[PDB]
Amino acid sequence: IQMTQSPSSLSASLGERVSLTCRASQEISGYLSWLQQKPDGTIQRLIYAAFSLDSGVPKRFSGSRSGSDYSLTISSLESEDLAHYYCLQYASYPCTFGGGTKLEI
Amino acid sequence: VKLVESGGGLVQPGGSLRLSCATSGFTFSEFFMEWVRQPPGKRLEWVAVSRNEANDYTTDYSASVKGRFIVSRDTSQNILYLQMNALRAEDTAIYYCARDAWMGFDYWGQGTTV
Amino acid sequence: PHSLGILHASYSRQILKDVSLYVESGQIMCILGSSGSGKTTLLDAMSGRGTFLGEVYVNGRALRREQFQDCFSYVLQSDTLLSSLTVRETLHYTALLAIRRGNPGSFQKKVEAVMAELSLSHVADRLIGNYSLGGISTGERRRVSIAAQLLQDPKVMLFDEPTTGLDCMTANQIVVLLVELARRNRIVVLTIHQPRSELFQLFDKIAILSFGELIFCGTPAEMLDFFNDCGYPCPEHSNPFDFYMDLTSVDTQSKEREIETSKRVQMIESAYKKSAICHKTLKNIERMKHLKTLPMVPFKTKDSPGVFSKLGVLLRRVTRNLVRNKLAVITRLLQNLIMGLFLLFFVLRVRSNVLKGAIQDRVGLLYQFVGATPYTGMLNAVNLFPVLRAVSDQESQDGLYQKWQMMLAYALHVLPFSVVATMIFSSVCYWTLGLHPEVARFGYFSAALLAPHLIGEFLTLVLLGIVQNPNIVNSVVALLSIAGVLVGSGFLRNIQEMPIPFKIISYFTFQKYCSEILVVNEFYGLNFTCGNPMCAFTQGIQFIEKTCPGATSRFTMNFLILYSFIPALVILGIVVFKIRDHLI
Amino acid sequence: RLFSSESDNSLYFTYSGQPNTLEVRDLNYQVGIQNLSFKVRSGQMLAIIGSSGCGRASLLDVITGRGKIKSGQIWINGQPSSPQLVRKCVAHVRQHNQLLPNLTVRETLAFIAQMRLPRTFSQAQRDKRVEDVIAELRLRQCADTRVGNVRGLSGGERRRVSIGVQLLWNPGILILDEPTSGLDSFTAHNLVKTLSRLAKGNRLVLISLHQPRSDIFRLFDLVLLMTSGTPIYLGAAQHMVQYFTAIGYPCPRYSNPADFYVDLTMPGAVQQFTTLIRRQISNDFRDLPTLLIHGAEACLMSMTIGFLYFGHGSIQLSFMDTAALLFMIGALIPFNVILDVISKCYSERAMLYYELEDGLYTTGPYFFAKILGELPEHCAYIIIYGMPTYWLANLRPGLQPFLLHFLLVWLVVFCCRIMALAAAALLPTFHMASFFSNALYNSFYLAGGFMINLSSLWTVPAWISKVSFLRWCFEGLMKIQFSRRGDKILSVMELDSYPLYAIYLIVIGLSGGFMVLYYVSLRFIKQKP
Ligand SMILES: CC(C)CCC[C@@H](C)[C@H]1CC[C@H]2[C@@H]3CC=C4C[C@@H](O)CC[C@]4(C)[C@H]3CC[C@]12C
Repeated sequence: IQMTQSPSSLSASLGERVSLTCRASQEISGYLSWLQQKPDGTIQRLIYAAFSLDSGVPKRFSGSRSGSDYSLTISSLESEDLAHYYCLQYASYPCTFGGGTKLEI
Repeated sequence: VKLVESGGGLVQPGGSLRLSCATSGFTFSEFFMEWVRQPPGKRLEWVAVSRNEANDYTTDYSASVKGRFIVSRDTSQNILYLQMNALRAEDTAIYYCARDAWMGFDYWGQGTTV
Repeated sequence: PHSLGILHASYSRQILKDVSLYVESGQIMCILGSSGSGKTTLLDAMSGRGTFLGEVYVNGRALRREQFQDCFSYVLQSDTLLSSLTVRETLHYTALLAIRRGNPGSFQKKVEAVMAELSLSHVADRLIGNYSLGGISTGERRRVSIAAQLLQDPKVMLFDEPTTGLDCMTANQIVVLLVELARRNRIVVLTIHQPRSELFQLFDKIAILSFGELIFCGTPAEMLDFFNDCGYPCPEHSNPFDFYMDLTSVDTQSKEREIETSKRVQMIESAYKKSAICHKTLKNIERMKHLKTLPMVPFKTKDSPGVFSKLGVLLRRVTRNLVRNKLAVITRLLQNLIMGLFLLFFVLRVRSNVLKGAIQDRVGLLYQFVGATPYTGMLNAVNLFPVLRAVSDQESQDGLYQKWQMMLAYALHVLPFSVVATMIFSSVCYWTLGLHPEVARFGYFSAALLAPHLIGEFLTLVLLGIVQNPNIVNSVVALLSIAGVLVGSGFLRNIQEMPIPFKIISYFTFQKYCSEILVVNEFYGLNFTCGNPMCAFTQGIQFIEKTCPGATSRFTMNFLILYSFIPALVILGIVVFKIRDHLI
Repeated sequence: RLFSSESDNSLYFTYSGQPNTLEVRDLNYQVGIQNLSFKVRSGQMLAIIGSSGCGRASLLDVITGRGKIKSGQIWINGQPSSPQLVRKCVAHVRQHNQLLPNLTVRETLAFIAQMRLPRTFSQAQRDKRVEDVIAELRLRQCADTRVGNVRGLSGGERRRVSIGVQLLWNPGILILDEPTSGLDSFTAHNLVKTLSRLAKGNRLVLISLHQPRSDIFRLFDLVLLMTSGTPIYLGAAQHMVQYFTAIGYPCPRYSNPADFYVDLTMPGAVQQFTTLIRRQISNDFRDLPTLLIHGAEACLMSMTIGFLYFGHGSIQLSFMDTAALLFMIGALIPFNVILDVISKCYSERAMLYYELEDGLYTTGPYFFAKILGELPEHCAYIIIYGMPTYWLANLRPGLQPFLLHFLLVWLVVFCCRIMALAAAALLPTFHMASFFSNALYNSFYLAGGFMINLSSLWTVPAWISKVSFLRWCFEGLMKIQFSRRGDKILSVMELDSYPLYAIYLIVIGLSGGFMVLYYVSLRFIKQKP
């Protein structure tokens, strides 16, 4: 299963809303998660199962599914949003990651 | 739940290396333990997995490194060990040590550059 | 020696793709394949049953798509036979339908010959019945079918899974019998779903079909040789049949394994096409075609007999099948009697001396009879026809007879039984109820209750001939009879006041004429007393004029109109049955 | 290397507890099975090959307790076998899958977990159990796909869903009857590998298979060869040949050994009721063709009754015409109602029997669940059949008579539905049940007060009409239509000795009696297919 992530690069500032898209070649039935890599090297999962959020994460991130496209929408952009973002599927073996997204402001 | 990695360096092709992953805050025998590297040209690729006590501590690796990479675990100190043989061909990455793969990759570590 | 050769055959979205085979007499060829192999389509193509390419050489002569029926025999998998018949009687009926020479001597000779050839002489005079009630075994039924097919003395036979649905005992025995028939100077091409390991060395040739493509065809020894030359040796104790089936099958559970299996199958097919076996088969075909020293195509035994002869044979067959089954006759003769007894248990008399319930009970009796006779006819038709319909549409593809002839014979054999049943029900229920005791009125009532029974029976027969599911036909006929007895009859609607569309619909139903006849026959010469609310009908003539004013002058005509609904529909059924041979 | 091997060898849902055992010592079965004796422990996979089964029951059925009286002794976990012990420790997966088509995998698994897990478990625990069951059988790519027989899933996917349903309560002993029946070779190989992976944990899995041709025999752990009820070999399959050659029966080259040796010879009642009614509603409201056919036939019959007795126009409807119209309105619905109810009941008989025998519920919540599930669509049918005909026939105008007619028709059709339910629960086959139902319907039809005056009945037909809902419906409609307009026409007849509320109470009592009969039939009669 190949995961196509969009966009590869994006430019935004304070206050606006961003929406990243992940597309799967097959059906995963909503078994998708989102990973965030900080510039220092710290990786942390923000959303699991594409609809539920983890403990200790701000309430500005959310996830939705339209057809076969999983959309991660972040509202009220702040300084904590300059990082890399990836989508991950775990419904089939082996697990494959996304292309990546350079969220720079 | 804390995962810290150590043991990275620079090694010429043809040698061997062993990285360590220290875990804290959870039961080491009741959860999986995965090694997932991230080379610079690469995006993200999982390389090694070790199952819990229910699977007789069985290990598995991807076809890209099947036969050269060996993962092991020490339950007395809850330490993951990753032994790589014949490195530096295309095995330059920032290898990360994670907990769960089938239930979503959560509680990542810091990664060590090899 | 005879020969069969299929050259560059194709069928179309496409089921066959350049299939070519070569079989000789004295040998047996088996065909294997998966769900999407297309072996049944190939068998139907060689048997002659929507474009077909390639040519079929029999004894060197290139036969057209029309002469496939006169040379190739086909044994089906359904194996449907009549329960209340024996082996000898069924074989004699089949021979009479196929062979027409003269005295029954040759018929009996052929029957005992084909029975002793296939070990059917010890069960020759035993009823078929069912294998779950004590009748003959399933292997005996298959042997009876093979004997009925062999009665025409064929040379090339096809078998559509003769081992499925049976035990290993019966499967092995039938395989041995097919090898016997093939070694007895005949060509036999059979298909097997899951062959066993001991049947590997029994067949002379083995072919494999995959998505319409011929993967391999040859002797089992040459099969093992070619399979080990390719690089896939068969491991020991692995049932090479299943191994070579899975090696030439496609695994469609993912999109990568499917491509891998497709590439493997294509590589094996390409290696087989560039081998010496295919070239040898092609040169053998084109050499046997241009020999010009061998005899021509051996055809069947006898022509097709006349229409009247086949009709009489089918009538005698269905009569013997119905008489030997006591349950069906008892039901056909007692359904109306049980209905009449159930109605008498509720009514038990009509009070012809007071207006409290005279007209009410009489109208109720007439309505119940008119609504119950087509119900019983439809019940009988649904209970007795489907087996005969299965026999007919199974035996019509063999060129024996037609389906409309079977329907006509069914009608002819159900006419007298229904007549007797209606007469008995009337003679038992009419006099006790005290409904104008007379003889001419009794006969008129008997006829007016017999005609709608036959009408409904023929309607249900046509519907079962055009529709497959018996329950849908039952429900539709029940609803139609209810609508007819509700609208056409003027008991509850006062047709003189119903709307125009319903008035037009009422003219096409037999219930209107039946109710008019019954009212004219019942309320003609009877008197009534009420000793204001309903006493405006002291005489039956007033109630007649209220229900149907001018019916007393159209009595006889009405009868004719009733007798105009029985035969015409039958004719329509014939046409319907014609559509049958265009729908299967 | 011909079969798929790029699979995951991880175990996501294992068994926690002590290892289970199963002992059979000198068992004999009659009405065949002679001297059966073996011992299996948790962690091993036993496959019984050969000709197993005397009659309609298999060997697993007679060792588990179904089926014909045993003459041996069976030990389950050290204790002797018992129906409650088998229900508590043994799970069974037959060869015929019986699942609701209009449901998905996740919803069905959640319903089974809610009906199986105790009441003390939280919703998070049930969700985690469902997720573990899904990930264990690799059903993550079809968790949102319906199990409809409709495209739905495949055969192997449906088998995996059934295994997950039977494995939700974490059984210690699992038994399967022909799991690879009707499946492809690759699908059967994958299913056998999945069963072996399930047996790899701390469970005791038994399988009944007829012909392990090439690979099913090679993937076996322990095999039991049976011939006409007599055992021949008991041990590892990979050494079976090495055993027979040790006796003097070698297996020929290029021949399957198996065939060659065979031919030679908590949670509560309210929660269960809620889950049952929710599942029934979710399965019924997603069947578009059936609802459309019901609505179409209802509208057709109602509108043709309205147009046949069209009251508007030049001439008005007479007295006898109105009587016939009311009688037809009362007597036309029961046929289609009974047919639909009998079909819907016999389409669920095997599933109901399996759910009642496995111990999900005990005939308490299923009754009210079926009643409240059939109630809404039946009320819609009643609306469509009764309201768009009162105006076409130009009956008595007003709100109270119209509402009373609607309520009476609804109650009569509900009584007919309950009678059809009781007739379905009383007889095991469709034909005899339909015949008895139509007989009762025609008896109540002849007991009406429209054809035989309701007075020419001596003892028995009068008593039949006293319990005939059609007669009471006709009398109520006559009293609603003609009384206070008017009473003398009902007085010269015999339809004025019972008021309206009395007829309503009689209809309610008949409905209650039919409900009691249906409950007794469900509780005391087995719904065998
Ligand atoms: C095992 C399977 C085949 C069950 C069979 C159910 C069949 C026999 C039942 C279920 C659906 C029913 C049909 C569906 C509804 C209608 C439409 C109505 O205007 C004519 C009656 C008719 C056509 C019913 C006839 C009886 C029926 C055919």
